[PDB]
Amino acid sequence: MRHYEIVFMVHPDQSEQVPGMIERYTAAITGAEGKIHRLEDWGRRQLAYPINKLHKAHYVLMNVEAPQEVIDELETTFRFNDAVIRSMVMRTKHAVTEAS
Amino acid sequence: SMQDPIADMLTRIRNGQAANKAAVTMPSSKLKVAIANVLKEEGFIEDFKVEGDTKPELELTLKYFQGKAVVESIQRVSRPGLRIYKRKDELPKVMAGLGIAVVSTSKGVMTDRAARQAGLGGEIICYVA
Amino acid sequence: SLSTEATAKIVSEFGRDANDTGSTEVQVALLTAQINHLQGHFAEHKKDHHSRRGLLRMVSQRRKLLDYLKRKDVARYTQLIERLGLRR
Amino acid sequence: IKVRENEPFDVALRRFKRSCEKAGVLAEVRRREFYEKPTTERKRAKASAVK
Amino acid sequence: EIDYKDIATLKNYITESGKIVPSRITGTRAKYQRQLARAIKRARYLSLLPYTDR
RNA sequence: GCUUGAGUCUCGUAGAGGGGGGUAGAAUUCCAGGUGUAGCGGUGAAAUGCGUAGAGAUCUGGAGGAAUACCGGUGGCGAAGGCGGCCCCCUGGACGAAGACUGACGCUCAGGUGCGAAAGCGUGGGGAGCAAACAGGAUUAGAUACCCUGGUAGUCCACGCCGUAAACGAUGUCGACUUGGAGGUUGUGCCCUUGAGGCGUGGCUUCCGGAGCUAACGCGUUAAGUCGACCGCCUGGGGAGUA
RNA sequence: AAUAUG
Repeated sequence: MRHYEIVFMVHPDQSEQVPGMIERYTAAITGAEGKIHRLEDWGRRQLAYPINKLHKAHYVLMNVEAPQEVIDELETTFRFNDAVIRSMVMRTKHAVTEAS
Repeated sequence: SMQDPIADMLTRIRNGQAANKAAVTMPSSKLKVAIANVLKEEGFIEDFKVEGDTKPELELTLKYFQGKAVVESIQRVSRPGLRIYKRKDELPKVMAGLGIAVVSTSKGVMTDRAARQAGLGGEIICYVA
Repeated sequence: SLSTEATAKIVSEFGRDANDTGSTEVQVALLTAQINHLQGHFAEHKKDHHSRRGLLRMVSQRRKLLDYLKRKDVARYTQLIERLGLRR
Repeated sequence: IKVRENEPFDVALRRFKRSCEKAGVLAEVRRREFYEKPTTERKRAKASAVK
Repeated sequence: EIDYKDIATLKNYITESGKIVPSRITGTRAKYQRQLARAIKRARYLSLLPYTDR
């Protein structure tokens, strides 16, 4: 299977809904097949430049093995979700801890 | 591809003489050795020697003169892509007879000097000067 | 490239004893299964001419190999072309 | 970007920006047309830099 | 190695405007510079480090 | 029959390889609105133009299409054309490493077939800049040019067509051999590893050069050296790559 | 700046 290095950035303001979002995301991936080797929810973090004058938004990284389906349904959930801004998914990584 | 290894071997000779290396290595074969025997017979090379089974390597020791190459020139007369025959009543020669050609006759690979006395024509191979 | 599971399957399948990769029968099947798999890739797109070169590279080579097995033996050739299913 | 000098900065003598690249980077896109242009530029500069 | 999440390090290879320091300067070798520049654009994309301020 | 050629498997490397789709910053202009007031713009020198009907200027937002600064290199990759934001999906090839198997399956190829920048054409979209045409103002003996202000087709996209370029290293392709240096670029084994190190070995590639060759200029282990295999093409210039 | 012909 393919290891994916996913990262997304979610609204500062919605941080009380954040743990609810982290549970529903990682459930939908790991229910199918997926297996967490890094999951991190960074907390607030002031931006290097302010994206459309937004500020301090939360960073959320993952490293998961996944089938091609659930990363698609995650990416389309990122295109869906209007409380989430920028998103990336990247190559294998092969399991990591901290360095944030 | 290595279309003719025989003209290659003679070219490795003429390159070897120009670069002034005594030992020249090449893959062995039957007529190559028989040509190397004609070279040693005529006396323009010192000796050949061979090693292999799966991949033979003929190693031919070329002579040198006191202040010169032993070989003046060496050329493939009947080219791979065009085979040329000369009969008993007229056989070619090199440098007014002083040099030799190499000729494959029915009775084998000879020089022109021996082949004219031997009295049969055939395929000329190369001019050793 | 074709799958590792496909390569390790086909060598035991169309081959003889173990390790029979180099022999023509596996080769023809491997190139054909590659060509069939690439048939979907060129089903969509049709602008990728250099990818089509990588297709056409397998096509003539498999075809030339087939001429080799033909000149060696017609019975294995005719039996091979029928089992895979090719050649008008 | 800008000067941001310490407390005794005198009559605005820009220590930082005088060291900076200034109007070189400003000129760099400026110069009229570009699309065909730098094809002959390559290597001829670099070829000069030998001992 | 060449992670974009190396943002503590990648500051050394940017000037005040956020422009990249080239391969002549940095003590790198040609491979690691390509991975570095690639990582910097990824870091730039997420606003972990900046494309440029202004 | 055999294995060094060739082909192929296993494990990797590098990379603007290709298409397809989504998505970003950054920059210009327009559009709408706020503050602010006689110049602005443009030139070697000026005028046409724009501006008190509030411009240019400045500020805030929006709209729209393009192109990817920086890093980027006398770097990379691709048959050639050519390809520089980000990410994914599909997907091409070269090279290394050890090890394995097939066993001449090769090399070249007229006819034939495919690909093939820019311009241009067909149909329907899109059009921020720029820019043939074309207009006007300058220059000039003349200026339908250079110069300057505007500005349409086109430049953009989909799907078709055109098959041409100094499509050039002005080097046909393939293979063997023949002194080198100083580099670049990229894999990998050996070693006291103390090092952004040391001793090696392969592929590609740049500059300088030996014999040699060449009419000279220069080319020169990537040959325009020394040889073989095959294919193309040439026979005064102009008339003509025209009838 | 700008400068034509023998």
